[PDB]
Amino acid sequence: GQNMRVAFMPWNGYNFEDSILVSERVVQEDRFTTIHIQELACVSRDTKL
Amino acid sequence: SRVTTQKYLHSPRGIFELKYFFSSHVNTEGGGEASSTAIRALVKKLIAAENPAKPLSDSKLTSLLSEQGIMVARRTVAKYRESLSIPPSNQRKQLV
Amino acid sequence: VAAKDLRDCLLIQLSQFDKTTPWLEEARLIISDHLDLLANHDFRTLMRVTRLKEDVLKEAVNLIQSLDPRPGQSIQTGEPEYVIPDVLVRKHNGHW
DNA sequence: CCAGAAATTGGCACGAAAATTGCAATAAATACAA
DNA sequence: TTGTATTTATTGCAATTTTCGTGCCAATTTCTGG
Repeated sequence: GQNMRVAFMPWNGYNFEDSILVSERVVQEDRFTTIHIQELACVSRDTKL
Repeated sequence: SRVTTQKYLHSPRGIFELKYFFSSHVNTEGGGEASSTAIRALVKKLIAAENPAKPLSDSKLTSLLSEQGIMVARRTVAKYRESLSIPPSNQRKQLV
Repeated sequence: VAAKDLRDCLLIQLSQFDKTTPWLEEARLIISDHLDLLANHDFRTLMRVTRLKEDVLKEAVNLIQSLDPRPGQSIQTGEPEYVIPDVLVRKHNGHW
């Protein structure tokens, strides 16, 4: 994971019932950006014609 | 004749009918025979590599074939071209 | 779609173009009046009847050929049909 | 540019050659009873 | 030991029809030189 500076306090109901409030700098610094790779296939077969 | 009827052969090239391998022939130069399938393939290749401004007529195709040894008549070349579903020379030219 | 023939389909497709198209009128004239001799690849009697030039007739022909001949093939539905071969020929350790 | 020719194309024909299709009740090897 | 009934093995000929390449020639298509 990543090391995050965290404070334990209620903030206007945005951490109500396990919700998490995240700063914009975390998104700006690409700290939780992930790469996902997908594969697609095309098969050429032999027909009668 | 009976065995080779409607039975298909699978080869790395494709699927054939086991009667696709029986064909007529024309005389070549010096001695031998040339199959009609080979001549059809040669005609298709020569037509596919022509000048779009002036297409090859049947006389020119016959002259080109009669350099490799094949002795095929003009009418036979026309028949092969018709069997290949290729329009005549005047219907293959383009304005380019 | 739902066109009676090729001329009707081409005219329908050409009637949706804006008037700003450089060669719309010449292509419309060719499609409406002289299409049989365009199929015949005349390209010379077409010049006489339409009274155009090579650099304009070629553009009109290219505009016509930029149209879609089969409108209903946008939605393709079906499946290719295969056969089960009766005999298999392959290459093993340098022989057939 | 206008005839007239020269070229191109495809229908029909010909004799050979190739391919297709209809046959309908047999001959020998072998185990076996006299 | 031998004539006899049973079980295999038989997958080709001979017609008839189709297809072959290539020539003849009328009807179109392009070319040329005056």
